[PDB]
Amino acid sequence: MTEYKLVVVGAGGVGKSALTIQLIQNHFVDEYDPTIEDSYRKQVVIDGETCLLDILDTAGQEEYSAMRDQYMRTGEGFLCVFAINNTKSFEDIHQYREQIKRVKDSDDVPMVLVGNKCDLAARTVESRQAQDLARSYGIPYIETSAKTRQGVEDAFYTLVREIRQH
Ligand SMILES: Nc1nc2c(ncn2[C@@H]2O[C@H](COP(=O)(O)OP(=O)(O)NP(=O)(O)O)[C@@H](O)[C@H]2O)c(=O)[nH]1
Ligand SMILES: O[C@@H]1CO[C@@H]2OCC[C@@H]21
Ligand SMILES: O[C@@H]1CO[C@@H]2OCC[C@@H]21
Ligand SMILES: [Ca+2]
Ligand SMILES: [Ca+2]
Ligand SMILES: [Mg+2]
Repeated sequence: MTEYKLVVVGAGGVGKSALTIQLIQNHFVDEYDPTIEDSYRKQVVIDGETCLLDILDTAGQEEYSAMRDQYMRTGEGFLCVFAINNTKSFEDIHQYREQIKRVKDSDDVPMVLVGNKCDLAARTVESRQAQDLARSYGIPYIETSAKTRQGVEDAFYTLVREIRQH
């Protein structure tokens, strides 16, 4: 079996769980229950390949983030998520990327930058800004809405396609 281990990281509240639950379970989580560490598994066909996705949904709240680094170690690719209406979460991305590089002991780790909540209009991070950040990291930028499902499959499948290039 072909298994891809994906890890979703980013600031508290950006929509990591809502994204993962939309992908796996096809509904939108409206309430906010902070995550400690949850895992999901699903068999899917991606570009003609039957594979198993193992997705680790991590804590964004500092308080709930005990041993996050330990969980992240096994990850093969990382979704670095911020929210387009949360400037601080975007500024935080650098820190999440650095943590990933530390945990993996590599500067060559498959990643995708994700700007979530694109259904909302209080945008404070413009597409071009996020494109520029992604470009500096050598990775794709994709916008998503866990609410409408826009971009969700694309974000996760793009991460698999990045893992395949490494
Ligand atoms: N409009 C809109 N709301 C969203 C979107 N994604 C998440 N939300 C909302 O944002 C809140 C937080 O989402 P959640 O997925 O719990 O965030 P998280 O990043 O997993 N948080 P934590 O790090 O604490 O576990 C919830 O109220 C959820 O409905 C989105 O794409 N659009
Ligand atoms: O800030 C609180 C916690 O995260 C949610 O994202 C939108 C605002 C809510
Ligand atoms: O119905 C729309 C799409 O899904 C969201 O759940 C709450 C209502 C929103
Ligand atoms: Ca719901
Ligand atoms: Ca290390
Ligand atoms: Mg969560």
